[PDB]
Amino acid sequence: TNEAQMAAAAALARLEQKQS
Amino acid sequence: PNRLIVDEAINEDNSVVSLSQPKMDELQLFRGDTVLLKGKKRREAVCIVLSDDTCSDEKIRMNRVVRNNLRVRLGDVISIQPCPDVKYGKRIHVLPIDDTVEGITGNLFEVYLKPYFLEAYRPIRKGDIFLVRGGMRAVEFKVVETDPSPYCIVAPDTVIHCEGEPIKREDEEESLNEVGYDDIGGCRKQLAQIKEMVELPLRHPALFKAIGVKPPRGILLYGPPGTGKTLIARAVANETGAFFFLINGPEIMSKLAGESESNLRKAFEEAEKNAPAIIFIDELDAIAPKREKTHGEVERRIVSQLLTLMDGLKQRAHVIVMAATNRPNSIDPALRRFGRFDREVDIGIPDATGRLEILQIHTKNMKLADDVDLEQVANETHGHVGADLAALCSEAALQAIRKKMDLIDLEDETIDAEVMNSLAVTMDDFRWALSQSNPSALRETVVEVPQVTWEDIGGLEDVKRELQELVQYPVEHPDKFLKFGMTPSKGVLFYGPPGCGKTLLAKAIANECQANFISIKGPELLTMWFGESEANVREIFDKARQAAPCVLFFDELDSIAKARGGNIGDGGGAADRVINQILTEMDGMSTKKNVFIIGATNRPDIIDPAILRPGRLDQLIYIPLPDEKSRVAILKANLRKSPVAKDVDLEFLAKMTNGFSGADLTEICQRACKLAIRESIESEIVPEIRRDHFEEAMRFARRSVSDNDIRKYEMFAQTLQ
Amino acid sequence: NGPEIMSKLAGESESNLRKAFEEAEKNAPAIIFIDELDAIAPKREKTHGEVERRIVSQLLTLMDGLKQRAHVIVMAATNRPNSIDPALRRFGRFDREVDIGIPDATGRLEILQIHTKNMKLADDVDLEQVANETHGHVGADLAALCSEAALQAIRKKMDLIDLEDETIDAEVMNSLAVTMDDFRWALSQSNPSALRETVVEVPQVTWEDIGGLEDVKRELQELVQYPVEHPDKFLKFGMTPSKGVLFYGPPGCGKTLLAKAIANECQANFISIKGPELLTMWFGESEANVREIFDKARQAAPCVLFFDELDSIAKARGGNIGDGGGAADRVINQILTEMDGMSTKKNVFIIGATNRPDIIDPAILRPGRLDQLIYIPLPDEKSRVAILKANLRKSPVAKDVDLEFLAKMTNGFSGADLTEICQRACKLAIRESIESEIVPEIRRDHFEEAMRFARRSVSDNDIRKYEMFAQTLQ
Ligand SMILES: Nc1ncnc2c1ncn2[C@@H]1O[C@H](COP(=O)(O)OP(=O)(O)O)[C@@H](O)[C@H]1O
Ligand SMILES: Nc1ncnc2c1ncn2[C@@H]1O[C@H](COP(=O)(O)OP(=O)(O)O)[C@@H](O)[C@H]1O
Ligand SMILES: Nc1ncnc2c1ncn2[C@@H]1O[C@H](COP(=O)(O)OP(=O)(O)O)[C@@H](O)[C@H]1O
Repeated sequence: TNEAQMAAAAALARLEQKQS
Repeated sequence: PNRLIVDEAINEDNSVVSLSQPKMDELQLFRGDTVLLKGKKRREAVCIVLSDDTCSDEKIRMNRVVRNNLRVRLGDVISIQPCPDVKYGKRIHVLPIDDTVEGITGNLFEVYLKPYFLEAYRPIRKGDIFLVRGGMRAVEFKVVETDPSPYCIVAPDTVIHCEGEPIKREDEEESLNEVGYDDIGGCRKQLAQIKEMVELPLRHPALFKAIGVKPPRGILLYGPPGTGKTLIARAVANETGAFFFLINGPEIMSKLAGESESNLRKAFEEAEKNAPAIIFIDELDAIAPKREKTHGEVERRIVSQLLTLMDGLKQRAHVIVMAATNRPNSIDPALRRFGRFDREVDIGIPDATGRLEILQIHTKNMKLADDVDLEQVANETHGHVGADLAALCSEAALQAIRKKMDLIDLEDETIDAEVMNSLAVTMDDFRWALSQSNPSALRETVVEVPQVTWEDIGGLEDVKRELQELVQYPVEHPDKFLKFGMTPSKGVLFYGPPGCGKTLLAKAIANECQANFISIKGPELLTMWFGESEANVREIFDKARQAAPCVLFFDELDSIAKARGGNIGDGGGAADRVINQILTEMDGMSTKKNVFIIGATNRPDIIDPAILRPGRLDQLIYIPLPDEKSRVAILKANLRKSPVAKDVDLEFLAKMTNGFSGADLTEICQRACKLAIRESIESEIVPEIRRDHFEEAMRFARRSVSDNDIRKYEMFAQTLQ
Repeated sequence: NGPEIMSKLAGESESNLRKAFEEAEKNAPAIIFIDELDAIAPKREKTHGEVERRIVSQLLTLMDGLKQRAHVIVMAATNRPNSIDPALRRFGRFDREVDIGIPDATGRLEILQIHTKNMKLADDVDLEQVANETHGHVGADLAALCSEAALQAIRKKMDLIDLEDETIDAEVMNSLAVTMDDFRWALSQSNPSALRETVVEVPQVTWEDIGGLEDVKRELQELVQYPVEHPDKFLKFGMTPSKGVLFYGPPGCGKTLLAKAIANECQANFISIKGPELLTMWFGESEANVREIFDKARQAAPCVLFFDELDSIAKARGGNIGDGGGAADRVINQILTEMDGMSTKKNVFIIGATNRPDIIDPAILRPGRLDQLIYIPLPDEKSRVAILKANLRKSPVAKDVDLEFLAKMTNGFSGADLTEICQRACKLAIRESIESEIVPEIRRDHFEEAMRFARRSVSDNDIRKYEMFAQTLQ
């Protein structure tokens, strides 16, 4: 659903900023 | 149905799990959807599913925080279901756990929770425990009240409250700061091997009771001190839940006759009562040294006592004994006989990649400044082990604290959270720690997967391809080798002038093959002969067999022939004790163990011909000094890291430096780079390397290979036709 | 077991050892098994403690007490029969002994079949392949191999269906098969415990694997087969059968295959002694190992004991120059002694090989020792063709390959050099086949290219020396 996709976008931003 | 095996995750995030696509299609969920996880004791967690190319189809990957909330351990299985009806929350109440709020005060919400939840859109559930790292502390929080229930997503526009005394930890949950697998940096391959051996016997004892298979009952770990031998043994016990019993040689041996044997027996008896359990015996070579090296009655007795207790593990259900030593051949061989300690793992020393991982692990809570470069540190910390890298991180943290915080805080027990979080550790603090620390393992052999690629080698286009045919084809296309009755070569010997890339060739093929590179030097072969310790030859080949896939590189292969006289010597041949053991170990090595042997020599005319027979280093490759086109390639390759001015004529330099080896061309480029860097720094007290920097570098660079040495190598290569 | 007895205090170890014998008598008939015997009764020179000496004497007296303890047999296990107190082997006590050794390829297959009786195997599983690949493994390694292969299959299926309970549904195990990839995976993870042990078995080299040398093949049959196939004819004519033959000539002409092939046809155990072993015994002043080698040959009889690189010791001493002494040394003295003491009817035949017979103590060739000598020259035109055909018997070869033409070119080549050409042509065919996927057989172009890289290993200076030596021997 839509609130879950916004949660996924936030998790992906955190993981990429810290891992890359 | 919809059940997945719990395993570790690469993503550290407190709300992220990873599935392989075939399970996402069967579960009818898409990347980014929210799912619910059902574990044990009526406990659930809410998370977002992503995907990667590392999770297997049958597994679900998650971090420690999710496993703790579900009251599950690695190897367990949980149910997964999508929940597309998840909506945003309105108000939540989150409080810290007392276990971590020790010596810290101030507005914990503004320091930890608000950065953690603000624009984070994290799914939460009532009772969820999560860890927020920062300010050199790791503080965990619990969700105690939510307006929606049982789960919701925390949006930046929701109200987050945090009022009340810290919560006392419940007996159904463990502290998230306890040692686990995510605290082990280098030697990840070794940890994976151990997990396969230990996790299943302990996590699912029912399967071994019913199925006609025998569990491992003893694993010997060996390597230098400070590499993580005791960290692995404890981390395994903590992750599986088995009771951890600690034994060490010198303490048991410090006891009186009769007391040392009684204490050793008690530890085994307690493990059975508390089974499943793991018994860790440190300094095994101290408690049970080789009997043929002992003299006393007590020394022989304590060895026999351990041998009987190890054998008694057939009756002591679910008890696995692990041991640590510095050298696998410093313990009585009886311990390594079938049964007892029938498995061993080579921990060794972390390589440059492992060292970076360790530095990252011991900085989890540290706020690093933009100038901090842990990869640069990992490359400088040669000879360091995890014990030394941990010291470097703590020392850098202390220096940052003394410079800033001692001008703010008093000599007291409690510090404001805001002051701690406001502190960043700079590169100067790490460099200071590097000046204070001294590597504890500088001389021991280090096994590493090399970072040398084919693009790093100038010239030798045909040799690079030849190695791929020698090393990759036997395993990439085994059906063609069988079809034509071909016996794959077990190794190749390189010969020619020094500094032409022999080392890069062996590393580059190991790199593409993702294989461990083991460097053996002449001094090791020479020491074995003169010290009458040829048994160390087996240790070298055994390391390769356990490190497989690997490339075992024997430098200075001529060292044995030279030790016998080389140019003159006696009236005999090149055969000797050391080469005889080397040849024996090679002949007994199977090509299916993915171990390839590469040799190098600067005096091929005196190599024992036995090593060139079929089954040994039968292939010969000549590596001459680079030619005109190769020298240009070498110069340009070395300069890929620094802009080169348009006034630099690299082809001219290659045409002049006719007697220079690849090693000498590298010095020219690196020296010109240093000169350009110096000028750049001085300009602020430049963007590219200018012709003046190369012309100055040429004033110091010299050829390392003389004209007579070249003729010797060319005449030999011609003799072989 | 040793550790259980030795861990006990002075007086407790002796009492416990005595009780074990008393219990066997009370429950007779009984068998007592003492494992790790060398841990309780090691060779005397290896222990001096008062407690260790007494427990050895206690075992010796308990063994002698078996004259009264009717119907009690004591068995013991050790790693080496010569690591224990020699007194144990006196008439009675532990006078009888059996060499268990290690399994060969046939035995390993039987062991794998036993430890898989309860295992569900997939149709692709081939235990004969495993038995042939598991070189250096013992039964305990093959049992571990079966366990590891099962554990891999179990993790794939048992954890997949999440059968987490105290009992396993029989239906799950019934369909839980172990595949060939699970055995091959386990083989990569396992590590043979007997990889460095001496392997004594009937070799797989046949006469069809050796090109040329038709007369040498017959000569070995007369020397090795006839003395035992026609023992009455040797007696009737007063023949003294030869106990061994030495091979000499250029290297790479099949000296080793000849010794193995005759051992194979005779179904005799082949024992390979190589230069490195002869060198170790000389360099380390451990010539006692020679007696152990010949003693194993006797135990393994019928057998063929092959001593390769007989000249390795002469070379170690300086070969052509050396010191001011002669051709005697510690190791050759023991070898010659064991030859002279070898019983004619023990069915132990000795074969030697050297590339430099002129520097080996001629005493080794006296009657009763290596009295027969066979010259193995470089193969001739018809033999080189036969060698090429044998080497290529395992690969597809195109009809355009003219093996007689190639053999005519390689006039100075040894059999070892013809093999290099064959393997090079195979490698080239493999390279061509692999590239075609980015071919079905080896083409003449692959042999013609290989011909330009191979060279003769034996120069004319060595052949003339070999011919002159052969001429001296008539
Ligand atoms: N491989 C490793 N990865 C991460 N940390 C390590 C590793 N090896 C050692 N350390 C760290 O170094 C220290 C080792 O101390 P300790 O557990 O007493 O081990 P040792 O047996 O070397 O004395 C710990 O702080 C541990 O976290
Ligand atoms: N062909 C080449 N291309 C690029 N660099 C080279 C080449 N040959 C040598 N070098 C440089 O010379 C250095 C020494 O190479 P190495 O093969 O270790 O020499 P050796 O092992 O003979 O002492 C390497 O660090 C490498 O940077
Ligand atoms: N007559 C022959 N027929 C077939 N192959 C041969 C012959 N002679 C030599 N070879 C090849 O040469 C190789 C070396 O033979 P071997 O007898 O082991 O040499 P050496 O006894 O001198 O060590 C063998 O692997 C074999 O393939």
